[PDB]
Amino acid sequence: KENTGSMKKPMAKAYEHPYNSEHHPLNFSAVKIAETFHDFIGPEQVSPHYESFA
Amino acid sequence: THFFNRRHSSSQEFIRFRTYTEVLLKISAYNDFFYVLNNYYYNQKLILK
Amino acid sequence: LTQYVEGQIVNRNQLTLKKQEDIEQYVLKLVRGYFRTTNKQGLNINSVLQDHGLDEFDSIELAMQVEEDLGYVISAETIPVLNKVKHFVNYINHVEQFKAENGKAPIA
Amino acid sequence: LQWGSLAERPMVDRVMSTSTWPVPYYQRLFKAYPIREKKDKMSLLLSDIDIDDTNWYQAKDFLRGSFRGRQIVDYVENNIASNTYILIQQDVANMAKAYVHDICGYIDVANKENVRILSKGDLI
Amino acid sequence: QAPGNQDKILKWISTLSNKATTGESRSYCTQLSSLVSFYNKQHVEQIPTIDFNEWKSVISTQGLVDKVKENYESLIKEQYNTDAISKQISSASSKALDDIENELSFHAAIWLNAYADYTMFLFELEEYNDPNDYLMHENFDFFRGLETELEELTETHNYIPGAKDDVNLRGYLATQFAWGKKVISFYRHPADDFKCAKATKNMLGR
Amino acid sequence: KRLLEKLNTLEVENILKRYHINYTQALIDELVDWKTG
Amino acid sequence: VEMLKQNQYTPMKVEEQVCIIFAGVKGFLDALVTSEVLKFEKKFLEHVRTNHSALLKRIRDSGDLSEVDTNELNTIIPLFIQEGGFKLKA
Amino acid sequence: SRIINHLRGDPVYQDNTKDVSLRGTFLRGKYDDLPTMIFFTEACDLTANWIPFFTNPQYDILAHRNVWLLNPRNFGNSDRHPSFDLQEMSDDVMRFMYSQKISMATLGGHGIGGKIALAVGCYHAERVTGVFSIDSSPMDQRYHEAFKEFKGYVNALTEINFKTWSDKDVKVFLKENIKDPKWRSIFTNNISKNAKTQSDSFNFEINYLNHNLNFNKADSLGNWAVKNGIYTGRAHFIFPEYSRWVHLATNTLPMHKVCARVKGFGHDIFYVQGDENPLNHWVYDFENYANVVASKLNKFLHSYDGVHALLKDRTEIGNFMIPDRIKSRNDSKHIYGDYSPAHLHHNWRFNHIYEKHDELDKKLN
Amino acid sequence: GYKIRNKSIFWTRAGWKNNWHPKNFNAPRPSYGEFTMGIRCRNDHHSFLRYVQTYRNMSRHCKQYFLGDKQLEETFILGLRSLFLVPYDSQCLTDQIKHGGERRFVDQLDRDFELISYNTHPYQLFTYTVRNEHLAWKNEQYEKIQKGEKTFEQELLDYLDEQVLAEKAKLRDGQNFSIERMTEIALHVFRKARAGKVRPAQDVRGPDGNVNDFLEQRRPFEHPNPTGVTH
Ligand SMILES: CCCCCCCCCCCCCCCCCC(=O)OC[C@H](COP(=O)([O-])OCC(O)COP(=O)([O-])OC[C@@H](COC(=O)CCCCCCCCCCCCCCCCC)OC(=O)CCCCCCCCCCCCCCCCC)OC(=O)CCCCCCCCCCCCCCCCC
Ligand SMILES: CCCCCCCCCCCCCCCCCC(=O)OC[C@H](COP(=O)([O-])OCC[N+](C)(C)C)OC(=O)CCCCCCCCCCCCCCCCC
Repeated sequence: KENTGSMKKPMAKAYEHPYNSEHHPLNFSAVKIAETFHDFIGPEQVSPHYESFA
Repeated sequence: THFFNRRHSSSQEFIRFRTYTEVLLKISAYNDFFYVLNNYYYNQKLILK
Repeated sequence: LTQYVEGQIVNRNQLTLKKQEDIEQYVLKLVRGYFRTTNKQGLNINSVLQDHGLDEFDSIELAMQVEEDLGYVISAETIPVLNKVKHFVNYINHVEQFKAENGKAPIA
Repeated sequence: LQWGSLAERPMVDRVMSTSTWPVPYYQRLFKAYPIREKKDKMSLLLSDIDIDDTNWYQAKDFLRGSFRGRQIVDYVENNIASNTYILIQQDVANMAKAYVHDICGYIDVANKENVRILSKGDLI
Repeated sequence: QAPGNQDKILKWISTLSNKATTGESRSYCTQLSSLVSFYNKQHVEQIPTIDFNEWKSVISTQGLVDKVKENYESLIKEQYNTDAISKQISSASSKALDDIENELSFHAAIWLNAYADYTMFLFELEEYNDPNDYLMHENFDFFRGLETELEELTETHNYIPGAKDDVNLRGYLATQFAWGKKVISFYRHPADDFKCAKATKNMLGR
Repeated sequence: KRLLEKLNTLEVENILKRYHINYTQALIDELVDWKTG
Repeated sequence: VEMLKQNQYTPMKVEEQVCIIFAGVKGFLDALVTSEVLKFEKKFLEHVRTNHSALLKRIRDSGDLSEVDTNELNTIIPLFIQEGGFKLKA
Repeated sequence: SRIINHLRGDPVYQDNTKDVSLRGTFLRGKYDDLPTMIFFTEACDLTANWIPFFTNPQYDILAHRNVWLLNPRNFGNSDRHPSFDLQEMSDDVMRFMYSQKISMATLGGHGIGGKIALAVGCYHAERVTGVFSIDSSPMDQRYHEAFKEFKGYVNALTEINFKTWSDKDVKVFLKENIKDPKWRSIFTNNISKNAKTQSDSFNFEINYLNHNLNFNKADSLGNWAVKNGIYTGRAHFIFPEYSRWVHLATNTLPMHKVCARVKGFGHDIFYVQGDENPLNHWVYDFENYANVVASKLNKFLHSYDGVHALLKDRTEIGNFMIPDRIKSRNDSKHIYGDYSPAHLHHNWRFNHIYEKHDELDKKLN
Repeated sequence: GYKIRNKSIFWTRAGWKNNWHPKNFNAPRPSYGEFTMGIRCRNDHHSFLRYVQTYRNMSRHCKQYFLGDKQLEETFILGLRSLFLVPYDSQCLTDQIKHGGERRFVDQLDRDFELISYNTHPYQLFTYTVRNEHLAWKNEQYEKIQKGEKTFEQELLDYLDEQVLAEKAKLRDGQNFSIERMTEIALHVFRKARAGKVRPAQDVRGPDGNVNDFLEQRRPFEHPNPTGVTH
């Protein structure tokens, strides 16, 4: 009997806010500023060498 | 402060109550493994014993 | 007068009871429709909503649904006294009597 | 579809590396996170939360996905006198009642058979 | 049959009784135990064999010893029909049993859902290592929902740290040696002002 | 109590201690009997 | 003392006495009230004859109280006292 | 039976330090193919005591790796040789790995065992994936009070003569001369009676050991020489908060001094929260200490052990690219760029997994 | 692992763990009618009804953007109650707060509703994103089922049901297939399936069963390291 089960059709989509995006988030937090900051200073500059440059 | 308290302030002698975000994530953000585990427990114990 | 239902726009219908037997049936159908209600068949006219898993915040959601089905405008001062099925039945009658005598809806 | 060997673990856990001299001096400060994508992973906030309403609401959702589960839901939400869906068993009163009311009902079954066998004929 | 066939049945009743705490539960457990012992009572009396020939020879009324034998044997053939009873008890059990068969199922499904929550957390936690070596926005992505909560505090100008946290442990750690050791009051907003003022017969509102 | 305090001042025994499991004297006897038997 | 008491014209079987006398020395009778010990004797013996019939047979035929009977008997005596309706308060 | 398999042999006194063979217990893992872990117990301490730690379902360490509870030379059942040079004792492990067909292994140790484990990574790093040291540090401990007691007890044990001394004479000697309960129990269980009850003796070479400790010079086990060098690979250190062997104040610096990749406290160095108790050295006895050691061990084995230095965790395998040094490759027509370093199979030398998968890859194409 | 050692961590000048009435110099003092001429105070007895209407608004104004999704309306209610039940279930004695916790919380919920009336509250935008990702995954299952194809979720359930049969057919000495045993079997499959997503199963080897994938790799010519230098 369990194998005979079926699945209902779900909704196509929920509400899409016309003024919120992943790159331009509507509301503010220090989390998004952190993403923009580490994109500016770039990722950790990993050295492949055995001694420091200086 | 928000990051530390929401991850280290809970204790066993008190009840931690679910927040709004924790309700939406459990019910409307569960992954495939979670869906499989529940039905896996249900079929084996509640149906097939 | 239209609302979304599972993503589809559907025309909303309003009810006019004007009869005691129709009110008791509507409230039970209403209370039994709420996903928080326990012992739906054990629910009767003299059932305390507290005994069925309902608190003050659930009575609001029920009153909010009464406004949708009947078109009433229920004030915040009246909601916190609706804690039994008998209360919804008597409040619905008091509103129908008020509009039948005073010709207007009660103060919201 | 292909599943591999149940015993074997992913090759990542088996694949190893070793060090040698000379060594790079640089000590990694942070983990690289170039792309902000953490999909298909559940939140770690859902760690030590006690039983609440979300447990019985999500249970019905999964039970309603099965035929036997749909019967449990309909019967529980209609034919169980409980003031809450957060069911907690701390006593076996309701469990023993249902057993004595059932195992006892099947009494007199043998005495009934004796009536037929003994009423068949008279020894004399 | 006689030996060892009831050992397992004793463990089930023992655990069932140990879980009973209320006196009412203890009473029904005693009733249940009696029914089990009643059904499980062993009958061993060494059913003796009848030698009708011996009685037929020593002394008996003509036609009696033979009539008893033929009639006795007829009833010995009759026996219980275990097959019929085995089927009825397996198909349908009872009404009250169905009530708890469906209650305990939903009960277990509630706590299996919680067992899965705890299990899947420890499963996701394997990918989390060195919280102190993750970037700020990567840690918040593991704990999805903290950014949303942090936005709500900012948009409502609840920029006093730990105001909406019932246990502001971070505030206690920062005030272990503070003058006038205190933590912010619960749900305190930086804009609320409950100051009052009165005029009395005396000066300065005294 | 006084005389006891004054007087105060095996393979199965060691193996069980390794697992830090509290062992009664009765259990030790059965295991020894189980081996010999 | 309350256990050894016996009515008139009421002889007891040897095997039945062993069970009752056993429960007394072991101290199980200390739980229920003394006034309920005499009636407990009757109820206990009747309960044994019906459910525990193989136990009585071994004690009768062999005439010895084996260890298996002790464990079974030692386990039902505290159990029965809790089952029957008695005054458990000593 | 199956999970517990300890090869059986007799110790052999060896004149050549290269003809030394190590013997110990092997704990099989739950899964078919898993990397191997070689763990060295404290000096004069039994390997069996660590079995319940590595065979506990709550910890589930065998789910990660197969464990070799191995005895160093002059200890337990392994061969005997007067020298304790960590370079020689390290070569012993390399021969064991060869005889047992182990390409590379994870190394662990308790106390002095941790030194022996770390020494192997210092002398043979290309074949060691990581080191996990418990209540030890690459440091000179000759003058630590805890070591002196151990050094003192071993000297007292040289006074007993099993031939003349009776069983009771021994028990009285230990209680009075050995105050520490654990050391006392450890030494008692190390006493064994040879076949034919010829006489009783210690499983470890008491003569060779006492000379090493009593002399108290560079070759002593308490000492850590500059000759041992630097360990280039992954290293994690775990020790009690109040430990007589590793003091949090200054005994953590040797880790940075000897281990190049050690980041520091909280990343590769942890202390277990505990009280002052001289028995805290034996973490496997107390559940509180053990539960923390196990969790940290499983984390090291799962995410950090056998991972390239410049990679944070095992998660970065296949998604993090390491910068390349110019003129580092033989190919001249090579465009230098970032690359993900190669992580090989744990026993790729003694199997043909690469030859097999190469064939399967061709079938795809 | 690590416990706070300071016993006086939760001490305040107002008592232990007191975050409802911190000690301050200008403390509340009573008022006497016979001696009071005038007073300026904002406290009133309107917080109860404001607590009721605020709920009705935050609920009704959020449902405007749920598109009749009944499962979302019921989920949102559970989340809305968790926000209103904070004063009733917290360790903080909300009835002893300095100048009235009732007015404090009501005024706080009003600030949340204002953002809700504009559909700019982070809980709303978080619910939309979470729900859309959920429906995209549910619709993917529906499209695969209408084609008679098997879902990745059903393949696991069937693979786990058969593994249980294999493990219990050898478990004859005991007969307690605990929930612990059922779990480790599923997790072992999950870890292999989890690693399979990034490295799919090409051959009988299975998901993530190729050693060659872990040999030295290089960025493709068409996608170099955009953020930093390579050498
Ligand atoms: C027409 C011809 C004219 C042009 C000709 C062309 C010439 C052009 C010149 C270019 C030269 C080549 C450039 C190479 C890179 C830059 C130089 C460098 O050293 O980088 C490597 C150096 C470290 O080398 P590394 O081995 O790769 O790092 C390993 C570890 O990660 C590092 O951290 P660690 O702790 O893990 O390891 C040890 C660490 C330990 O030492 C340190 O870490 C140093 C600690 C400093 C940080 C402390 C906090 C202070 C910084 C706060 C930030 C304030 C500035 C920003 C705020 C305002 C916004 C502008 O490093 C050391 O070993 C010792 C430090 C190096 C020796 C001392 C150098 C001192 C001067 C460098 C800074 C310049 C100061 C301003 C001078 C200019 C005046 C206008 O990087 C830095 O520390 C900072 C670099 C910033 C330099 C900016 C100036 C560039 C001009 C260079 C000219 C030479 C200096 C002239 C000043 C003379 C004053 C005495
Ligand atoms: C450089 C960046 C900018 C920095 C900006 C300023 C940073 C301020 C840092 C925070 C400290 C602020 C000091 C507040 C006093 C805290 C101590 C205290 O409460 O007293 C308790 C004290 C200490 O109690 P205690 O018990 O906590 O400590 C006792 C100390 N021992 C142990 C040594 C005995 O007790 C009292 O009750 C005294 C009450 C009088 C306090 C005097 C307060 C005067 C300041 C208030 C007016 C300021 C408003 C300015 C508004 C300007 C508007 C334009």
